Amino acid sequence: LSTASVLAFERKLDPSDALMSAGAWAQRDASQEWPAVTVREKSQTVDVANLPSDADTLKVRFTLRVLGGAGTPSACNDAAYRDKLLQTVATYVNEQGFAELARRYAHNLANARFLWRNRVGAEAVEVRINHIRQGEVARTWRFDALAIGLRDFKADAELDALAELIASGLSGSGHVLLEVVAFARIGDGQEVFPSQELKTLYSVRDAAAIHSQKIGNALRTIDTWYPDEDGLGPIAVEPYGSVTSQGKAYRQPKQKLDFYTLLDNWVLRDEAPAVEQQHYVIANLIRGGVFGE
Amino acid sequence: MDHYLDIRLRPDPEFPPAQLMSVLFGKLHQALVAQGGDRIGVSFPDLDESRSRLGERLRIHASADDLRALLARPWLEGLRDHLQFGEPAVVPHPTPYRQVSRVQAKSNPERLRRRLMRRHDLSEEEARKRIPDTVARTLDLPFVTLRSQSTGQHFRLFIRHGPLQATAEEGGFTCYGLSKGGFVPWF
Repeated sequence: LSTASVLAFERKLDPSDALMSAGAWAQRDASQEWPAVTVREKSQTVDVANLPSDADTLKVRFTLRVLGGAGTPSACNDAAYRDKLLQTVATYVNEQGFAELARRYAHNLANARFLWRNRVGAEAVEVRINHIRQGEVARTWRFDALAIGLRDFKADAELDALAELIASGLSGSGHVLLEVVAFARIGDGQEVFPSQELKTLYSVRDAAAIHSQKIGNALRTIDTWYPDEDGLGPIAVEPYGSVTSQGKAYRQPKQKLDFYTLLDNWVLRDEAPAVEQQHYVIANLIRGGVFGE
Repeated sequence: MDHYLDIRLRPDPEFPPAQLMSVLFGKLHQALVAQGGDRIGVSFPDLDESRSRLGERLRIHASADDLRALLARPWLEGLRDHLQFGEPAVVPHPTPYRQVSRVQAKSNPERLRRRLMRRHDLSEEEARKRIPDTVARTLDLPFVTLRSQSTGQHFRLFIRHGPLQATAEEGGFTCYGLSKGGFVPWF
């Protein structure tokens, strides 16, 4: 028994694109007619986007979908490897649910890390999460992102309710569609940070915005299981876990922490690793990619 | 000065530490323009002049009351999880003294072109033949990229640490807190 030559996994947990609109505080629950940040070109030639003169808060809107069925690949060659992988993920999902993963994901969703440069230096930030079952909204969460730091995944009651909703999604028992709104008290006349193109700011039609993959790379920053050090915090879960800013390869394959090594020891060599490594493995399977030759 | 404070930056992978020292420098500049004062100096004990790097630790120089006024303001909000703090210490003895300086040069002379034509109102060919582009000087000083609040622009502000002296005399520090005569203990 060996691996398939090609193997690809469609992603679950699909974000949207996050457009930015502006308004002043205390209309945090009257935010329906807020105009958006338009981008302007000043002077080489440099595009620039600024907050309006009489507004200190930013409305960030995107949408989440949870799909489920994360063990099935989208393309596979030989059936023995596929059925071995399916029974392996069956033993994983029936030993333990998605509860630790959904807990870490709702923890990362509660604090507004998805404003990357747009979080630090803010007065007050707060998120507001709506479950939309039918065309109307069915439930509501509320978290202050300043309460939850960027250093640890904590515990809370409403966070646990969000986590069981996410684990209900990942188990395949229901459909999850979530509207995520964020507010951020920063001040007036400051520069906003949308995505940079290849210099121009990324824009939806007359409105600056955020790429979907930036939101996705934010939302999967749960890898707290690096082998060398762990005072670095959480990592965007990736095989050959690395970082484009710091520039170093954690879980390097000279060590036995590389994702493919854990995979072919679990599936082929039949040596099940530690449980947090199994959580990292299922997180990478949630992320998706190209696996094979 | 008489008292110093070393705050240590937290090891951050998802933001490179030059950006954290940039936003810390911007926080210090807006703090000094908010509170004022002329006897507030800066020092960085981990200067590597060979790679033109500033390091991981920075040191402010003020009195005790200015120090505990600086720790009693909301400029520390939002980034307590992003760096570590220090304690109001006495300077050891003896310690040598040096400088901190922002050295700018005529790095691309189009500013000199526009200033010379706003003053002289001559032809552009006169500004082309008067001073060439070889007046661009190159600097091996550590630099820090700061934005602005009014005229928003990323610019590298160089850091020059002066020679090692022995006695500190009277001198001030500007709104950027660099040495304009005021000396700081290097240790």
